[PDB]
Amino acid sequence: NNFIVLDKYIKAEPTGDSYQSESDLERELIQDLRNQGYEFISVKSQSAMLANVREQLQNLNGVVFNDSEWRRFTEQYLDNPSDGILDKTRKIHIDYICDFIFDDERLENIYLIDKKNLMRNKVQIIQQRYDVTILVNGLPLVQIELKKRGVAIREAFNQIHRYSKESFNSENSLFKYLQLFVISNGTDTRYFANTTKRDANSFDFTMNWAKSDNTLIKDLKDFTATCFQKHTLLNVLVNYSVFDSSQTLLVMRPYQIAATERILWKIKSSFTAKNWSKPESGGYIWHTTGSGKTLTSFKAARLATELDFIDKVFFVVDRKDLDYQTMKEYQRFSPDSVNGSENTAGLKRNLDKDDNKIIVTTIQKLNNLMKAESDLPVYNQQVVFIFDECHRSQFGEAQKNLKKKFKRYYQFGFTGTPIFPENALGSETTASVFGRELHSYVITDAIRDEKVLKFKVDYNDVRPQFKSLETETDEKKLSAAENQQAFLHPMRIQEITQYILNNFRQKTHRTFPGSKGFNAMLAVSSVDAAKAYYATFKRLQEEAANKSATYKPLRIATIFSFAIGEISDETFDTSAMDSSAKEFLDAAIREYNSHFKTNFSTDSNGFQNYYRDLAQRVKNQDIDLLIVVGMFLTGFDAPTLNTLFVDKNLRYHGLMQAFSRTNRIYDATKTFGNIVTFRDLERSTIDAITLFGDKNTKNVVLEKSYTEYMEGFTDAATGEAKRGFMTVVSELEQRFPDPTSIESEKEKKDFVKLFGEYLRAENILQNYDEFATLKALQQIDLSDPVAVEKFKAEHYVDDEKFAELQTIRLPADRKIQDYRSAYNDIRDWQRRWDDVVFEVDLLKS
Ligand SMILES: Nc1ncnc2c1ncn2[C@@H]1O[C@H](COP(=O)(O)OP(=O)(O)OP(=O)(O)O)[C@@H](O)[C@H]1O
Ligand SMILES: [Mg+2]
Repeated sequence: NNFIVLDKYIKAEPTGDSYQSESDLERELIQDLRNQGYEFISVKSQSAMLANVREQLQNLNGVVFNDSEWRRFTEQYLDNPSDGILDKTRKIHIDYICDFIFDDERLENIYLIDKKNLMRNKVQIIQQRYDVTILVNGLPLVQIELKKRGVAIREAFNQIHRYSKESFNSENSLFKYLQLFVISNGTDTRYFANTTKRDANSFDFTMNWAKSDNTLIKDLKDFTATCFQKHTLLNVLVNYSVFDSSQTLLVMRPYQIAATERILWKIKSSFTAKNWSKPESGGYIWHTTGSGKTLTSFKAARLATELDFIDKVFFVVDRKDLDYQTMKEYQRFSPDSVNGSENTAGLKRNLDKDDNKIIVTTIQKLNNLMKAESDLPVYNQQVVFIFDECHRSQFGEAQKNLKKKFKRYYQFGFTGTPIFPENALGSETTASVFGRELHSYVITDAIRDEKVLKFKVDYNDVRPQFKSLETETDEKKLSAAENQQAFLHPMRIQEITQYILNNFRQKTHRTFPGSKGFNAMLAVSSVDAAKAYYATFKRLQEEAANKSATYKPLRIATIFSFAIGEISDETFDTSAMDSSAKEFLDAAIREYNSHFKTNFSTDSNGFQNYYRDLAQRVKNQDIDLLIVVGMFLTGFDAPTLNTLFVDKNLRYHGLMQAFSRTNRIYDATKTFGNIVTFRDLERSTIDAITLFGDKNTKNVVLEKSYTEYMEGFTDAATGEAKRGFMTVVSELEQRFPDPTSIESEKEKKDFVKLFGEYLRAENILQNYDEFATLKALQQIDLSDPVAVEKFKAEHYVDDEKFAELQTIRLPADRKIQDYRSAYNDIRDWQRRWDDVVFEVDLLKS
């Protein structure tokens, strides 16, 4: 099998020589790479480098340039001056073959890399800031930054990589070819992709290499022995990196790679055994929701097409999970054939295509196809299925005619929430359908690796009158409760909507003006609910428009089309909807059109276009709040969406998938996803988490209490003590009255450590309603208690709670700015102590 993500790996042993300075780490890095087959050469210039490339490409392609021809190949294809990192990257991954016309007029195909036979490519290393650069056919595709042992790797990542887009001179030109960065202090080694567009991911996207059980490989020697094994490295560079329709480069994380290669080997081995068309031919990957199932599964599909014996590879997704970006991606492969309709024509067309393998479609369309068409030639062909998270509504019938009509097949599935006998619900189980579990990356592991955010979950109890309904467990009483007499009661909706309007900005980190921040979804129970909330938001927002011309409204959109508490599949056919809803939808689409200057109508085509454009605008924050029923709750990917407002009954897999809309990692600003619920989901939340996990999993997944973060607590998984906000406040007032107290070195560093804690803690506490109330109390009184009474009604606080809140002592507003200016004055001096990490992202706001 030759897997590059190891099942077992025996930890290496230190040479006893000094491992402290960058010189040490570099010495042994070069030594190790050299032992693993990387030739150390000396390149002191862009010219020496170019000459080396000439040798390697000539060697590789079996050809010889003259100086003229070579100058031309350099100026046009290889080192073209107009090209940036993006262009170089497209040349590495998409078009690596230059069709070159020699001076004698013949055509040769000049390869940058041999992707069929990987080990033919020449790998070698040069050195420098301490850096070791890994050259593939002379081209610098990898770079290793080395810092000393006591250096905080995050600050070192802050340093370059966000400090900013450092120019590219004429002599460093070839280094625009860099695909992959690896940074290490020897204790910890993290790798990550080179950013093309001028965006530049945060530290949260960096990752340690790992084994198939997802246990980390942290230290440079072991990282080297594994990731930098030439076979491993080249595979990461060539096969397990992705360059997509957004022109963004992504390196796959270890778990994604392991799952993928295990799928591929499963296909190969089952084929040579003639073991096709059985559950033992395929498998399922259990990758926790939001860990990249879609990236990975489609990458596996594209890779499974590279098997000589496979005629067709189906990549099928649930039309429910389609969004603007993912549709854009699939357009390049199966044009106009991936959407929310039932039509099979596009599928039939892609199916008959000379020189093609990949067939991207929806489980709906696949189902309809296999229903209606029994004579297809693809049926007797050698076929692979990759099912990305379409396990339910149309899946049963789909599987039925699958096993019926497909004679030679290997079928696989990805899910974050598997089907177990417990939650079976009429559907065959995941294990039953796909057979063995080939790999897993489970939520606790994902949280541990910080590749998925945790949740903060609270039932908002402001509503004594409606609380009986909001806590109701019986299934039949909830169905009956949809009406203006109970759940859709005007006062309930008014009060809730008022809450969302009041606390939107606080939740989304939009509070501080001159800060970008996040946005939200509201997920509701029914079409009428959506209709009511959209109605009520518009009214309440036009009311406060009169109260003030300093009132800045939120942009609100909605989308719904004709539907336990599981999530119902909505059709994309808006002809099914009753006249009331279609009237309301049309109106909102008209408002939407006039606002965004779009032309969308409500016929299925116009609605589909509405769906696409909506997704893009919610993703980029042109929409502040998306009110929804069953849409964009399962596969929608929006790293800037941090808060989900919930008036709905969500259970089990539906629960997780809905909440997981906020689970995407972004930077130190977005600490966890915010879930705010106007029905009580506590027991359902815990049920759901425990379903995929154990009794303890909920302690990892759910964020801690307000009191804990104020007074401190002890993290169970780490074992570490996380000091509370008031102990930080206390220690700031005590140890650093300031600015006089700044002075000596140690008293500076200690202040940076402490104020780091401060900024993190306060940022975390923004999301707590208690803390919002506490901070809002800091303006208020002296004279007219019109605001004092206004403060009580808005934050739902009585005279009892109000009494002690006076006593809680926070630092003066001026003192926070003294602290902040001091923090900057230190960090800047530092740019002109290895232990420390400044919070730049938290600072910037
Ligand atoms: N290796 C990677 N490097 C950088 N970013 C990644 C990587 N893998 C995934 N992501 C990002 O994480 C986000 C979520 O990925 P994706 O939607 O593919 O996950 P998912 O498991 O399908 O989520 P869901 O369970 O909600 O459908 C995407 O924006 C994706 O770009
Ligand atoms: Mg997905």
